[PDB]
Amino acid sequence: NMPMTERIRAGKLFTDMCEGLPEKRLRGKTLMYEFNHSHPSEVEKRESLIKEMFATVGENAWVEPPVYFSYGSNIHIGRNFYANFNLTIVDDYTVTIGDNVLIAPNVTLSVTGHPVHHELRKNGEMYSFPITIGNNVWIGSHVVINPGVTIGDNSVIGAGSIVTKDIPPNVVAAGVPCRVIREINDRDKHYYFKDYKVES
Amino acid sequence: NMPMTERIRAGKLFTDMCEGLPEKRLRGKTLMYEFNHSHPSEVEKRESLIKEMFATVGENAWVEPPVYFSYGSNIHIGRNFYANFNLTIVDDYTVTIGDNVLIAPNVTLSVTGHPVHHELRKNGEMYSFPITIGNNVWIGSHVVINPGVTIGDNSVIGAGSIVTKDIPPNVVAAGVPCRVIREINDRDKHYYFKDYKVES
Amino acid sequence: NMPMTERIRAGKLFTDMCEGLPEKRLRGKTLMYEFNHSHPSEVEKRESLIKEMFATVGENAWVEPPVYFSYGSNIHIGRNFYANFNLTIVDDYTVTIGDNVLIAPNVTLSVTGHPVHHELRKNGEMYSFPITIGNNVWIGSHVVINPGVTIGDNSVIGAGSIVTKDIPPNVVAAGVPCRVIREINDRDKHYYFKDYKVES
Ligand SMILES: CC(=O)SCCNC(=O)CCNC(=O)[C@H](O)C(C)(C)COP(=O)(O)OP(=O)(O)OC[C@H]1O[C@@H](n2cnc3c(N)ncnc32)[C@H](O)[C@@H]1OP(=O)(O)O
Ligand SMILES: CC(=O)SCCNC(=O)CCNC(=O)[C@H](O)C(C)(C)COP(=O)(O)OP(=O)(O)OC[C@H]1O[C@@H](n2cnc3c(N)ncnc32)[C@H](O)[C@@H]1OP(=O)(O)O
Ligand SMILES: CC(=O)SCCNC(=O)CCNC(=O)[C@H](O)C(C)(C)COP(=O)(O)OP(=O)(O)OC[C@H]1O[C@@H](n2cnc3c(N)ncnc32)[C@H](O)[C@@H]1OP(=O)(O)O
Repeated sequence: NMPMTERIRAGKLFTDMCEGLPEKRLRGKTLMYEFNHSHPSEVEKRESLIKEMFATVGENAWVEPPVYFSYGSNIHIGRNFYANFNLTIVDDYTVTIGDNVLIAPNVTLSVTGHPVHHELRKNGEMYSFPITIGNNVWIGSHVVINPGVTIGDNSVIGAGSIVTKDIPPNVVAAGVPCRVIREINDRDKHYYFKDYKVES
Repeated sequence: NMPMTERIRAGKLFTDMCEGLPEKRLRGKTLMYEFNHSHPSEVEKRESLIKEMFATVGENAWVEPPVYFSYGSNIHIGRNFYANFNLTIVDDYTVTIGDNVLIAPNVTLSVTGHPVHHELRKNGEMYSFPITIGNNVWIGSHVVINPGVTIGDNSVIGAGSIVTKDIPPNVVAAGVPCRVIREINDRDKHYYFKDYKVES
Repeated sequence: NMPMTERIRAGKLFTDMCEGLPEKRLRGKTLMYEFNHSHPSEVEKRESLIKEMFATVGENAWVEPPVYFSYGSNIHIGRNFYANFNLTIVDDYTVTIGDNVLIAPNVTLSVTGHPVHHELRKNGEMYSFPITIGNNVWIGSHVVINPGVTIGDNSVIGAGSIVTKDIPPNVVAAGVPCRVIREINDRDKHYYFKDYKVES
């Protein structure tokens, strides 16, 4: 006897078929549908749905439809946020993105997991831990960010990464599981790609 | 002497632009279209389309649109099935899923593949080997399951896994390619995440 | 610096909010919307759009909706092209696909990337390097192909690989990051999958 809602915040196992959760979900997923199916020319429309879908959205935010979430109202986005096609966020709990964050296509964030033992999840039980994307972070394509992960500022996450651990700031991380490939140093102020110098 | 119908069943190479296959594909993608572009409030309709779309569906099935498949009628689902956003199932041949199966967002299932040799696929020839998912299986995000793969009951597939070989029951598997990581023991019956236990 | 469209062609850092780039994108995303939302029965309309969406498309092209791209007009496709669901192509610059190329579902092609050093991207500045996919290439599901990569003729990219470097022709590459597994020999002329021969 503890409201599901309060079990989420406590990191306890819960289910979401009650206490107004389903109604919340239908509100968000309703806005999601008119965004996702809006005509590319309906820019103002899209512009308001964004402010509308997420609990928090800074200025100069852009999201290439389609976009997917469970609620929408648990996603708090910062300034100048760009997200490319198919950004999926399972926001059963807090998801926070800093400023000037760039998100490539087909990225997946999820504060939710299921107990490994199929007996702790007989009724699709879940747990939720907040994700936190720092400022000036860049996430490559097909990246997956798992429950309770924090990505430090100005860091980069390579395409295909499966982030399962916290990622410090100022690094470059990649792999399955995602691991720190390396620190970003002055050479990166000159070389922006493979063998290409900033001064051509 | 053997139709393409019999070739698929036999595991032999084939092509699907005859024997009514194309027309079969159209019927399924038509219901698929209606399902994928349905309003979140069209609850009844969504439920009826599901029992329509797939060959078999057990009680309490839920698929979060959009869903992608080739025929849909080659897929058999057990009971209490929950698939999140963008489940993709290339079912040129039979796909069987058990009960209490949980599928995270952006998961691709595929019974189909193509000869490695470009000489064998001059006309895009393929082979199809059924996929079999046990009961109480949980599949992480961005996981891909290749042709003829069998996942043993109660097993867990970590996010981003690329499954090319059969997974035994009662295991936690992950990686690229997927490798059995450990056995699911009774220590999992208390712990569900890092160091979070369960009390009375 | 110098004009934005030039920086592109020169592999220099650029932003795309001028020189008519946004409008160019709107026509693209417009034809894209018309394609993605078409009905499975509207085959003739789907074919006109294919020819209209991309710069060049050889005969026999088939693209299963939905398909995603930035401009569309920066894509050149050969002949007997086949792409399954959710092909995403960030064609900020040229993307060339040869003949008899088969693409599995959920593949992402991006000629664009961002300077890893945040100071070099304050205004989400990016670079773009063409992508060249040879003839008779087969790309598996959930593959990601990064900027300026060349996939040789007759090669195969396993499901889930993250292709960061060029792939030689006649090989089988897979992995994160993608690495050459072996060369396509003549045994591949008999065995097409796990242990199945052609005549026996
Ligand atoms: C926001 C938008 O919608 S547009 C942006 C869309 N862009 C993309 O999706 C492309 C994303 N780019 C990447 O992921 C690139 O791989 C980068 C930027 C992470 C490469 O990291 P960099 O430090 O610049 O590359 P670098 O050459 O030093 O790579 C070093 C090693 O890491 C490996 N590596 C690089 N990227 C990855 C990756 N994603 N996964 C695994 N390994 C990787 C390399 O293969 C290399 O191998 P080696 O050590 O054996 O030599
Ligand atoms: C179903 C829905 O629609 S909503 C929920 C969707 N959720 C997902 O897709 C999230 C999937 N979660 C995972 O993959 C988790 O990482 C789990 C389930 C595998 C947890 O791993 P566990 O087996 O419990 O063990 P643990 O967390 O200790 O991991 C141990 C090691 O495996 C690694 N690991 C964890 N997950 C993965 C993964 N997906 N791929 C590869 N390695 C992984 C860890 O990094 C760690 O590294 P180490 O050996 O250096 O210590
Ligand atoms: C166009 C369409 O719509 S068709 C539908 C799309 N189809 C798919 O997505 C299926 C993709 N198939 C694959 O990825 C398969 O793994 C193939 C075709 C690459 C098989 O590889 P093959 O060339 O036949 O060689 P083989 O199976 O022996 O692989 C050898 C090793 O490579 C590894 N390997 C194979 N495929 C992959 C992969 N995708 N990623 C990583 N490793 C892989 C194997 O695990 C194996 O491990 P080991 O050497 O330690 O034992």
